[PDB]
Amino acid sequence: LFHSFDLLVGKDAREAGIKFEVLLGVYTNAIQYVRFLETALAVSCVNTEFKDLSRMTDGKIQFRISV
Amino acid sequence: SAAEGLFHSFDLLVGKDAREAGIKFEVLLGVYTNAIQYVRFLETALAVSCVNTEFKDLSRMTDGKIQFRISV
Amino acid sequence: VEYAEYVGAVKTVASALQFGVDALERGLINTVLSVKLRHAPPMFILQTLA
Amino acid sequence: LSEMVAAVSGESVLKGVSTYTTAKGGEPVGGVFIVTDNVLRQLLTFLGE
Repeated sequence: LFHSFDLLVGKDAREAGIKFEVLLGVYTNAIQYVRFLETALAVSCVNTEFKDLSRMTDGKIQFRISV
Repeated sequence: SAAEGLFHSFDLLVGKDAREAGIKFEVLLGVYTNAIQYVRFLETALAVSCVNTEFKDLSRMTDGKIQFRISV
Repeated sequence: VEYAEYVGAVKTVASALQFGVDALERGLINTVLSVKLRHAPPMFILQTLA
Repeated sequence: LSEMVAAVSGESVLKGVSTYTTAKGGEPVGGVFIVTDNVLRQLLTFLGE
């Protein structure tokens, strides 16, 4: 019965053992497990796995704007 | 609470084949101990002090009688 | 779960049965001893009358 | 000592098999007497055996 209740209570069934007492009902919560690809504001940001931020120590980037 | 001293073995999930939420019903098992010693009337030493008869219909009898005739 | 109810009721009914039987046996030994006590004169009278 | 054993050993829930048997007779051990060394050295002489 899902557990290890044999040596705590003993071997005999007439003196000791387990028995059903109460059927209780509680309500578990459900939480919406959001992810970044599942939500819709991943459209605005193309997201790649850089996998180590420490490589770019320079805080600026060069844009080559050609008109 | 009523879950203050009981183990629980399993739950009852209401038709949710891939969900762990909702209304859960748990079997709150209980421990029990039958602290008793099996004594019989014929197992004590008091049974020497009586002669016991299995009289299956004593509610039907209303009175008893034994006559002792002493020959002095 | 109904099998967990069924043996949980069997273990209650057979227990109350064997707690009605041994209650009757202890009642029997109690009333035997009370019958013996009702027909029990003290020792300081049977010391002389016997 | 026997009055202590009679005063302690009574109704107790959650029982089982005869735990802690000895070697000579094989009987169950009823209880244990924690004591100091002076009373241990004395109570193997007042009892002897």
